[PDB]
Amino acid sequence: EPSPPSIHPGKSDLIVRVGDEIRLLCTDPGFVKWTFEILDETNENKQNEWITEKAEATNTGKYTCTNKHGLSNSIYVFVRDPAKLFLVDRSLYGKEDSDTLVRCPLTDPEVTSYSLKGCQGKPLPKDLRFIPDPKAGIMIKSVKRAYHRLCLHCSVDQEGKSVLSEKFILKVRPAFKAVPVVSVSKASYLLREGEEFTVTCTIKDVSSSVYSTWKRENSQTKLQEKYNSWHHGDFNYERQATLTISSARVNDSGVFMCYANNTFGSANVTTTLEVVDKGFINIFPMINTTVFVNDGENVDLIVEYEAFPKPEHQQWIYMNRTFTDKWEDYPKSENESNIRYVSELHLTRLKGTEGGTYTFLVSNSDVNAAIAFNVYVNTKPEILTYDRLVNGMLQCVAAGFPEPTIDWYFCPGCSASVLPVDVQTLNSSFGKLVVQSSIDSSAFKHNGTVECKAYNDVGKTSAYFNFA
Amino acid sequence: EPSPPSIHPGKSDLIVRVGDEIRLLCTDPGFVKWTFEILDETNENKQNEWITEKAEATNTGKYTCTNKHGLSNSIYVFVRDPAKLFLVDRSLYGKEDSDTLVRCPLTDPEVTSYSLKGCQGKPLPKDLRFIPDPKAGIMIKSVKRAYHRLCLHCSVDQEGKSVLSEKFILKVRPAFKAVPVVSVSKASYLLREGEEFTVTCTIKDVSSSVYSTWKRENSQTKLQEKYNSWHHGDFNYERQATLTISSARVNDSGVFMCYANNTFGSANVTTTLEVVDKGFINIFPNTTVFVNDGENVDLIVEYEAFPKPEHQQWIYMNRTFTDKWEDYPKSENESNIRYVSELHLTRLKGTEGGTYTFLVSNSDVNAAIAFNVYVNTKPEILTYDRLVNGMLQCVAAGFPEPTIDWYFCPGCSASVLPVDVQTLNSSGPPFGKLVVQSSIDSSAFKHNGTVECKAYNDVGKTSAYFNFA
Amino acid sequence: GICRNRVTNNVKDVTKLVANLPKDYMITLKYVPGMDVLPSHCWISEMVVQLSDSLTDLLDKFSNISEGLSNYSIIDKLVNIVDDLVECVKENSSKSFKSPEPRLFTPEEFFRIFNRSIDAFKDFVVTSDCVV
Amino acid sequence: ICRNRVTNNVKDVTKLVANLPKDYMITLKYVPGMDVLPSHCWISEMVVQLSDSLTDLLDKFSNISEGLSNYSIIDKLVNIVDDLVECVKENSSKDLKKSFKSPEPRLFTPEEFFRIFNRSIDAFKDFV
Ligand SMILES: *[C@@H]1O[C@H](CO)[C@@H](O)[C@H](O)[C@H]1NC(C)=O
Ligand SMILES: *[C@@H]1O[C@H](CO)[C@@H](O)[C@H](O)[C@H]1NC(C)=O
Ligand SMILES: *[C@@H]1O[C@H](CO)[C@@H](O)[C@H](O)[C@H]1NC(C)=O
Ligand SMILES: *[C@@H]1O[C@H](CO)[C@@H](O)[C@H](O)[C@H]1NC(C)=O
Ligand SMILES: *[C@@H]1O[C@H](CO)[C@@H](O)[C@H](O)[C@H]1NC(C)=O
Ligand SMILES: *[C@@H]1O[C@H](CO)[C@@H](O)[C@H](O)[C@H]1NC(C)=O
Repeated sequence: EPSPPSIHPGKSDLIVRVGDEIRLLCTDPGFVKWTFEILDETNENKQNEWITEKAEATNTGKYTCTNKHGLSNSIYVFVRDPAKLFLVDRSLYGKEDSDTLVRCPLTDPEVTSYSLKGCQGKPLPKDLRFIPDPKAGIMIKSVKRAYHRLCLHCSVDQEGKSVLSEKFILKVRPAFKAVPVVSVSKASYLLREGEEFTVTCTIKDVSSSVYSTWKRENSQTKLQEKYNSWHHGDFNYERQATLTISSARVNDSGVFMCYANNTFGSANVTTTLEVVDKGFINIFPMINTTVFVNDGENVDLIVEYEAFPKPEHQQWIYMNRTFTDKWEDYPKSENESNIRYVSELHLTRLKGTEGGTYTFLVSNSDVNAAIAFNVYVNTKPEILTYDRLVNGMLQCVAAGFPEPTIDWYFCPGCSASVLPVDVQTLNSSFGKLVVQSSIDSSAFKHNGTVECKAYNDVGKTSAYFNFA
Repeated sequence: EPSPPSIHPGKSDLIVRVGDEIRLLCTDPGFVKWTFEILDETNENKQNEWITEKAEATNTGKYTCTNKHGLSNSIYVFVRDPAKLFLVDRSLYGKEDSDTLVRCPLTDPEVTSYSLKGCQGKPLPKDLRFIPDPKAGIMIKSVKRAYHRLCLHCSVDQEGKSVLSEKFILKVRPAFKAVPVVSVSKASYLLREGEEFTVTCTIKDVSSSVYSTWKRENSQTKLQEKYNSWHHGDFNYERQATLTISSARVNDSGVFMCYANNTFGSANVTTTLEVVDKGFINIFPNTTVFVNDGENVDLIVEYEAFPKPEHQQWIYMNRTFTDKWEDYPKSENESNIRYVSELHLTRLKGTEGGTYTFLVSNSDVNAAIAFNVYVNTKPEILTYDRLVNGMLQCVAAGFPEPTIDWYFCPGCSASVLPVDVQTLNSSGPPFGKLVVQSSIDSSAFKHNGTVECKAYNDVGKTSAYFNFA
Repeated sequence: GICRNRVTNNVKDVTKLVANLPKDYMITLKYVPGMDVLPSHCWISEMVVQLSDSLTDLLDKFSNISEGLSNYSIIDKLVNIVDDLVECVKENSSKSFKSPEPRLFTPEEFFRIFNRSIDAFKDFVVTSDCVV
Repeated sequence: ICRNRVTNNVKDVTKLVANLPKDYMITLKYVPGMDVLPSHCWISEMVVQLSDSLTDLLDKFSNISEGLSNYSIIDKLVNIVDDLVECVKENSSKDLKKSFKSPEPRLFTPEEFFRIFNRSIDAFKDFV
């Protein structure tokens, strides 16, 4: 049957006074090698007899003998030197929540209090609990972020007096306990073909170690990204991968997404791009571009429109000729992504002959557009001329807009009315329409006054005649 | 007769090997004392025979023997130590344009080249010129600003090989060659009694040694000023003395002046402060305007207001109406106390006539100024009837007074005049149109024509026609 | 090309920190022999851990300054880096640990090395040329 | 007297001190018992000494463009003590050599050293 090796001294722990010999001897038919090892150091030896003539606290370790079948045994040697009562690896890192070893194994196992101490007078945090072991170190348990940069001391009391080890200053590696916060410089871009496209994402997280990436919506290809990163103190980090497209082509449009990904979660942030081959200006008015007013009335015309790039020479022109400066122009959203504008035109108290066709024009680096309004002002008829036609009647002509109505009264005048009418043709074919209507004079009554009434939705006017 | 002591060794300069003795013998009846002195040390002694057993290069000096009559003789002793071939006062300041000693006197006089060397490779400025003296040091001449912070070495050549002294670092003291540059925060102040008057003057000059003072115009009294200062590099200094009167009283008015006095010039800077017991508002506008049916007109007033003008507005017939009026300061200055407001009346309506008023106010006084806008109109033939027995009447209303002239000849018609009862009745109400009623008798020695009533006004004309037979 | 992302660019503030260090202040490093020669993987690990010790102590020799850039901050962030490297390396590359003898360096030479070490990355992989 | 000579570029001492390694020993020729009293048996010596000290200390740093370099901070502490070692050798102007034998050089941690530098600046504001 296969059995592990046998070593002499057959003790399980051996103690040597510094300056002494260490003779370890492995007796086994299948001897293969001696393997000493302390902190990181590690030696081998092909010799049943291991001997170190003059010891040193740096020999305190574990000497192990292994059989040819892979079996093994091993005694721990302690080499007591009053000077060195500790051996250390002042290196010391640990994860969040995970335990961690303060690398300070003892040289003399027979000591009163192996304990972790407050560095330089102060006291170790109340929260921190630990469990020593002369063959390793003290084992700080469950290292919390708040122990970061903490400096400890390995302590031990020899002869009533307690001694310290060199200083250890644990560095704590965070453990992701929440998803990477991620944002983006701009929300949605829009550029004329050829311009450059550039955007920068901002990944923030407890550790540089995050994973960030600029992918193109629905695609796993790789995008050329350039980035800068910082550290704003403990357990804080920020990265800025900025993506850029020098001279974007139309087909480059679409959505992009920034993705951050740690051992706990993911974070997306997109930014949609819209490249165009040429700029545009589209217009949307208020209502029908056919306005109706009344002498002395006010009215504002207002149009809205998209425009890219930003609009330039805007202006209102009455009958192909500029006039006022009483018109407002202004962006509709003030957003930093607004492409929609609106321009109002204030016509205050038109004069009737002030009617006509008002146009609005605006333009950009590319296209030029315009829209026009036909403002028809209304007026109260006017008795342009009331004469006395030849054999037969009277004629009365009035002018107004729209079509004036002509009704005739008769009774003597405070007077009564009597209807009648014959030849009425409204000649004219701009604006103001004129009408001509007359009525025969043969009523079989006399000694009175006839009146001409010209009606219009806006108002009325009249003149008086005589008969006999 | 009185005669100087007699020191032996008779030599004028003695040289001693370090570690040896220095025996000096003064022989004069009236020996008072022995006077040794090197860089700044200086030891006196009351013994005819001066002796030091073990000499050191810090003995190199000038041993002076003084008589009881105020006379004296002395020899210079160099104590050569191959270790120190220099004694030094590594202190070294110097005024501008002045000369300055680089305190590095020699230990062994017999040396090849005593010279002032650049420091750290760098070569001394081609400008600088010096003149060494083994009993002092090297004399930098006419030390200029550019030599500031400059570091030198005292060099000397012994045994073909050249040795260097510790390093001197000449710090140059400017010589005022121009007047101070003084400026003040705000030119002129103005505040309501009770507030705080604080202003701050800024002196900038080659040195902190300038003299800057806050003196109340025509008064050598001492004012309370708090000051701060800075150094912006070399030969650059800034001091800011700030003057402040917590709760200014009216008599604390007047001018204030900041003064810069330096070994070369002066600098004036004044800041006039005007304290008042209470705010105020003044207005300066014809206050009666004329227009025409359809015409536009802008009304504009200007005013001074302190504190700043609060509620401002335009009211017509004791009521609010439009918002078509601009308000704005006249200078944008940071001292402007004058403002101006316009009111825009576009295309009046005639019935729009009235007394437009403007009101503005501050934390203190209230005020306003009124305008009377009389709008004109073309006469209207309100009523052209036919009187009872004999004539025709015709009334027309307009503004101002509608002139009523009469035509007669048949109608293309001629004109004939005559005027009867013409009386304009309307005193009653406010800013309205005046109506006129004029008629004329009808006793004509001709018939079969048409008469016309004409109402004239500087704006226009209207008329109505009558009949006869 | 691995771990190159772990080196934040606070590395840029080394020149200032150096200017703010007394030209005569001797710093201690356990200089891993011949590194300055070659290659770039025979030492990187060790030197990275060391620079941390070095940096870490040098860091205690200063106090924090509110307004402005303290050498404290600068060092602090340098330390954050050399640690993350110490990690990514002993987590990616995943030896008989015999430490180099301590040596003194002006802040320039010292940080000269520091810099060279951060460059050992940007082109880091996952021992025969370690010769002479 | 001279108190006006001392500019406030002094406030920036707490910083400069914060930027010097707590173990970088500054050399100063401490004038004996100045820390006890009086305040005029030493003012002149210390004032000159300080300059020298500060002056060398200044050589150990390089100039930084963006920010406050210890260099600048020091360079300006220097400009000052120099001006004192001026107003005094011109206001006291009673330097009939009788008090010499330059103090012995001593070592101080930047904090101790600047503590002294500070007390020395205080010595004015109430000078003869
Ligand atoms: C855009 O079109 C160009 C035309 O050749 C092509 O080379 C490029 O790959 C296209 N980009 C994408 C991803 O559609
Ligand atoms: C982006 O999409 C989801 C939407 O359900 C979002 O909640 C998540 O943060 C991101 N996930 C991806 C697509 O990686
Ligand atoms: C007004 O201008 C347009 C050009 O946009 C032109 O077609 C039209 O004939 C012009 N109208 C008149 C009467 O000038
Ligand atoms: C400053 O003003 C003049 C200019 O040098 C000088 O006469 C005066 O003495 C100075 N101030 C005083 C009153 O000492
Ligand atoms: C100082 O006051 C005098 C009074 O005569 C004046 O002429 C001079 O310009 C002032 N100096 C200035 C302006 O700095
Ligand atoms: C109110 O208006 C009337 C006339 O419109 C004016 O006479 C009066 O003075 C105003 N109120 C006062 C008393 O200020």
